[PDB]
Amino acid sequence: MKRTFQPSVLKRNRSHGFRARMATKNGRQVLARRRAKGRARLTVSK
Amino acid sequence: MQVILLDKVANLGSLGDQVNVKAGYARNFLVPQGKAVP
Amino acid sequence: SRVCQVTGKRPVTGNNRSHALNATKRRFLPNLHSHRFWVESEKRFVTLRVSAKGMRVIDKKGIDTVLAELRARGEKY
RNA sequence: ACUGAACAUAUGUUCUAACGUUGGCCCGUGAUCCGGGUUGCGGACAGUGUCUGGUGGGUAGUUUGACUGGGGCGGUCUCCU
RNA sequence: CUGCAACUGUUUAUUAAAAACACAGCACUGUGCAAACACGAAAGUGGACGUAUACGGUGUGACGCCUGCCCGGUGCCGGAA
RNA sequence: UUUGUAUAAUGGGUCAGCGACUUAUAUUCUGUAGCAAGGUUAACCGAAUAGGGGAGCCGAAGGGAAACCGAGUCUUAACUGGGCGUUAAGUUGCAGGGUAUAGACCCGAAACCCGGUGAUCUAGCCAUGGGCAGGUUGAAGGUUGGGUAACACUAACUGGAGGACCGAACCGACUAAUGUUGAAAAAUUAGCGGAUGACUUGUGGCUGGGGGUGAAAGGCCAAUCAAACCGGGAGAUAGCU
RNA sequence: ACAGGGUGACAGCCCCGUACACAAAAAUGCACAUGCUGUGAGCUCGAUGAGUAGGGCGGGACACGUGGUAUCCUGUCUGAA
RNA sequence: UAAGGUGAUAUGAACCGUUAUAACCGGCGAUUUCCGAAUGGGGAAACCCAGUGUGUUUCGACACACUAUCAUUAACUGAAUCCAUAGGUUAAUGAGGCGAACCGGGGGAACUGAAACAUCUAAGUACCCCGAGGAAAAGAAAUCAACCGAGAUUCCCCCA
Ligand SMILES: [K+]
Ligand SMILES: [K+]
Ligand SMILES: [K+]
Ligand SMILES: [K+]
Ligand SMILES: [K+]
Ligand SMILES: [K+]
Ligand SMILES: [K+]
Ligand SMILES: [K+]
Ligand SMILES: [K+]
Ligand SMILES: [K+]
Ligand SMILES: [K+]
Ligand SMILES: [K+]
Ligand SMILES: [K+]
Ligand SMILES: [K+]
Ligand SMILES: [K+]
Ligand SMILES: [K+]
Ligand SMILES: [K+]
Ligand SMILES: [K+]
Ligand SMILES: [K+]
Ligand SMILES: [K+]
Ligand SMILES: [K+]
Ligand SMILES: [K+]
Ligand SMILES: [K+]
Ligand SMILES: [K+]
Ligand SMILES: [K+]
Ligand SMILES: [K+]
Ligand SMILES: [K+]
Ligand SMILES: [K+]
Ligand SMILES: [Mg+2]
Ligand SMILES: [Mg+2]
Ligand SMILES: [Mg+2]
Ligand SMILES: [Mg+2]
Ligand SMILES: [Mg+2]
Ligand SMILES: [Mg+2]
Ligand SMILES: [Mg+2]
Ligand SMILES: [Mg+2]
Ligand SMILES: [Mg+2]
Ligand SMILES: [Mg+2]
Ligand SMILES: [Mg+2]
Ligand SMILES: [Mg+2]
Ligand SMILES: [Mg+2]
Ligand SMILES: [Mg+2]
Ligand SMILES: [Mg+2]
Ligand SMILES: [Mg+2]
Ligand SMILES: [Mg+2]
Ligand SMILES: [Mg+2]
Ligand SMILES: [Mg+2]
Ligand SMILES: [Mg+2]
Ligand SMILES: [Mg+2]
Ligand SMILES: [Mg+2]
Ligand SMILES: [Mg+2]
Ligand SMILES: [Mg+2]
Ligand SMILES: [Mg+2]
Ligand SMILES: [Mg+2]
Ligand SMILES: [Mg+2]
Ligand SMILES: [Mg+2]
Ligand SMILES: [Mg+2]
Ligand SMILES: [Mg+2]
Ligand SMILES: [Mg+2]
Ligand SMILES: [Mg+2]
Ligand SMILES: [Mg+2]
Ligand SMILES: [Mg+2]
Ligand SMILES: [Mg+2]
Ligand SMILES: [Mg+2]
Repeated sequence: MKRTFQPSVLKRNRSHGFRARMATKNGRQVLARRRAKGRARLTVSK
Repeated sequence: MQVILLDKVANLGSLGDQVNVKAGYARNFLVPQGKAVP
Repeated sequence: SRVCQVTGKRPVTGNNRSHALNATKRRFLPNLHSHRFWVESEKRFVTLRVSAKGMRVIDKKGIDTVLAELRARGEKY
């Protein structure tokens, strides 16, 4: 059966990547929260 | 609005006369035309 | 924005109040109009977005005096 | 309120100068935006603000009793003998 | 032999595929264009680079024969002394 | 937990560890200690757990709505009256019981609101690419002959229409059995429907939560939908267990 | 100097410290002293904040829910001395 | 400051040093790839693609430096349109991003309490947004008081 996760790296980067996050103030707030928490990986960006 | 006429205006008065006109008359016609001043 | 360039009047919030005193939030907007003002000194029309109140101020103080205040505050026209 | 002028007898007609233009042409300009200009057409109307009557399950917050030989329906709910 | 739906389609991913939805066709109604209408405090955008033989809403549901009476109620339309 | 449980009512497989009446401030009462018609200081000052600081607070007088009067006072025109008072114990710590405000003994909703994250599943749409073995049927149109005043009409051939037919791929999902701690959180096997279309599919794009999208089932929006998910208001509230 | 830590057990005198007394080439904070540049104090004579105060309408903030309701703020319409 | 040492894992390898350029510690410097406000353009962060000017060249090529936007100011230029203005170009200066709390301002819930609930409460709280500083804000009476007087603001204890 077709499951929900159907990977596309292009779509992943466009939806959730670093530049997508930086594009909006709410995205920048995501990065600030993740830096504050001290995540090793800020985004899906490879 | 009190204005000083700089020209003969009909049903109003002659040069150098103080007269009370509606603000729109002054603002939009008399003053910009140069027929009166405040 | 709905802001008077002469007076700085802008939307303020308040309540509607029913007979039963139910409060619902509302805004009060300024009575704004775009108006072409004859600037005798500069031999031209200037357009300002002004409240009716601002127009009474301009009548009283004169456009030249008002335009000076705009230039001081750094508001273009 | 922004919103003015004549004229006739609050009402109408006319006017242009506010205001509108999702008409045309010119310029910024390599631009179906925007602004300015010129001109036409509307024109104190339209439209917007504040106030105000109406309408308003379109939307929202809520309410919609208790007793009871289960609950509902019916009856009852205070006072007097 | 017979009910239902004209028909091909669509639907409750994971208990319902149907007589439900849609449908061509029909009718009523709104809409003169900056259209009605819709998204949007707005600017705008869709409707449409369309213009009443068009567009939106509503109901009915191929086709055949047809579609009676009631305007009191509720709505809508019109009148205004 | 109950009127009542060996109950066939509840809970516990067992062990170990953890797991529920607290804290702050105010207030009242009891005990106890100090001082006593008085008791005590707060902030602050002070290196000072000292000392200063008496601003205040409580008490030693009540009555009356109040002015006001005062061991009385109020009521009344006035009391033989009647109500409330009058006979010195209070106050500040410390410990405790209760109350108040706070999550207030602990655990537990369904929900409500705010800000974000999601259309890699799915719904619709947009752009750009791809797919549909094989076999049938034989619309319009045309040609020729017949036929007509000319049409009309008519036979054969040609032609190749269609949400046309049969049927694989592909897309679906009607029946049955199996499976149901599965091979699988929706499948397998045998049959079944559509299969040139209102078809199907790849890649990318757009629509966002009272919002989308919906040939409409309240369907679908990441195995979640009569209001998604994540975080927050937040220890919501729980007259219930 | 009995702060504390370490050392083959729980060390004043084994070690590192501790009390106490000293220390800066360089950069730098702070407090005073003093060059320089800018600065106008003081005195005299004036001036004395208008679409403002106040008001009507609608709201809001003041402990104060518009109430008999002062005062404050102002979206709207006005408007002094 | 020193007889040891080159950070640890970590063992050894090659070494450095012992009276002062071993090492270690402190002051001041130098170097400081790429991404990131990211600023030469673009972009699926850590990559792709340039322009201009200086040089250098073994003619294969190479190095270095500039090149964002916006605001302000100045200069020059410059439409419709005669002046002008809009616009354009260059230069100088500044800004942007990040940050736990505290602070000022713009917006602003609901659960909840009221033993239901609508006024009211929760609460101008949570939250969103803008701005700022080492603190912020407030502040020098068109203030109170009560016929006596006080003398800006802020904070604490009372009043209660
Ligand atoms: K015009
Ligand atoms: K009008
Ligand atoms: K309604
Ligand atoms: K009974
Ligand atoms: K019974
Ligand atoms: K049948
Ligand atoms: K039928
Ligand atoms: K079916
Ligand atoms: K259906
Ligand atoms: K009727
Ligand atoms: K009727
Ligand atoms: K029981
Ligand atoms: K049971
Ligand atoms: K107590
Ligand atoms: K006591
Ligand atoms: K008595
Ligand atoms: K005592
Ligand atoms: K308690
Ligand atoms: K796709
Ligand atoms: K929702
Ligand atoms: K999910
Ligand atoms: K021992
Ligand atoms: K020791
Ligand atoms: K006023
Ligand atoms: K960069
Ligand atoms: K509420
Ligand atoms: K309650
Ligand atoms: K309720
Ligand atoms: Mg409702
Ligand atoms: Mg509620
Ligand atoms: Mg009952
Ligand atoms: Mg039958
Ligand atoms: Mg059917
Ligand atoms: Mg079918
Ligand atoms: Mg199903
Ligand atoms: Mg089925
Ligand atoms: Mg039907
Ligand atoms: Mg029982
Ligand atoms: Mg027994
Ligand atoms: Mg048993
Ligand atoms: Mg049992
Ligand atoms: Mg039970
Ligand atoms: Mg059990
Ligand atoms: Mg007394
Ligand atoms: Mg077919
Ligand atoms: Mg399906
Ligand atoms: Mg099968
Ligand atoms: Mg078939
Ligand atoms: Mg249903
Ligand atoms: Mg799902
Ligand atoms: Mg809901
Ligand atoms: Mg709360
Ligand atoms: Mg809870
Ligand atoms: Mg031992
Ligand atoms: Mg006043
Ligand atoms: Mg006022
Ligand atoms: Mg007043
Ligand atoms: Mg008022
Ligand atoms: Mg860039
Ligand atoms: Mg760059
Ligand atoms: Mg490029
Ligand atoms: Mg309640
Ligand atoms: Mg700073
Ligand atoms: Mg300050």
